[PDB]
Amino acid sequence: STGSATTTPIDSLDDAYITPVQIGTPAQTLNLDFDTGSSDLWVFSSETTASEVDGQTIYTPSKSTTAKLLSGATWSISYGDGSSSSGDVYTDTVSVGGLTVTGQAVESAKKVSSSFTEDSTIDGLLGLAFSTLNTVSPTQQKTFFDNAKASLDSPVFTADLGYHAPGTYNFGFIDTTAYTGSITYTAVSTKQGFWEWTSTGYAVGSGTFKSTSIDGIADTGTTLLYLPATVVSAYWAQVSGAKSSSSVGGYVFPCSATLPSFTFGVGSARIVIPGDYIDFGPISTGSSSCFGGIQSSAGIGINIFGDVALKAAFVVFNGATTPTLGFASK
Repeated sequence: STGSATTTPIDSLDDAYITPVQIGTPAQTLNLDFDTGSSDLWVFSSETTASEVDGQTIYTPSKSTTAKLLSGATWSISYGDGSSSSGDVYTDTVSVGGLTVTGQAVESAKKVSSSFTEDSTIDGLLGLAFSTLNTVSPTQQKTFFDNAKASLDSPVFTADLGYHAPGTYNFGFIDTTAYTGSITYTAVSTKQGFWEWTSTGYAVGSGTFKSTSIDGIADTGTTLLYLPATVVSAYWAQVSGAKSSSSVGGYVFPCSATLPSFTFGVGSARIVIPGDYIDFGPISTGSSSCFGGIQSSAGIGINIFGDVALKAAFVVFNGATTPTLGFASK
């Protein structure tokens, strides 16, 4: 089997991407944030505290003839941005772009933190990291991809995120029309539960490539590119007036600037992030200070190849017995 679903930016900045997902019988379609950095499929629901729902579409398990309470199971997750959610668990039928999994754990939120409530466009998350990170207790549950894998034509999914435009998540096949050149594959460590790999270096604009190993994660659920302070300083030093602002929380730059591109290495191959992809717009409405799309990871503990990086490539998440990642230009 295969599936194919369009993923759409939630706003004019590409802050995140939503993909329609069918849950239950009859189908209830929710728009979920596919997140290769986490491993829980959770949704706003009829159980979510009413004051914490503000425009999201909810899953109502009592209206699904295929929903079953997973007795005793609870979940609770906290994300790198400080947001969080928690609740109980049902199993139900879940379909993405025509690919159906029966018995998928659907984690129903009883509580969500303010940032989730405040984002009316995201009805929940669909985790695509390794199932070892799933938070369901006392019996850990499998991701949608893990459950679908054996049925797929090939044990892979691909992320093709758009810049200010829709893109595609495919399951079970590699669309050879969706990228240019060849796909370069690179080793993955699953030891932390992430799609963790080592970039071979970087360049800023038309500058020379610096060969250096940068370990980080391919994370569709993180907006920006978080890299070591040395790399980020080298990037922003090429932008007149850019500075790191403690009050704003990262590098800012004059909105009048034209940003240089940023290149990262995948083996001997190179992915070029155009400068425009690094502009996240005014720090507050009407400001002429703009927020940078490349930021330091120094306070995180891990480098994160988020959407800024991934949307410059066609990315293969290869879930073969030994997982690997593939990157192509597009």
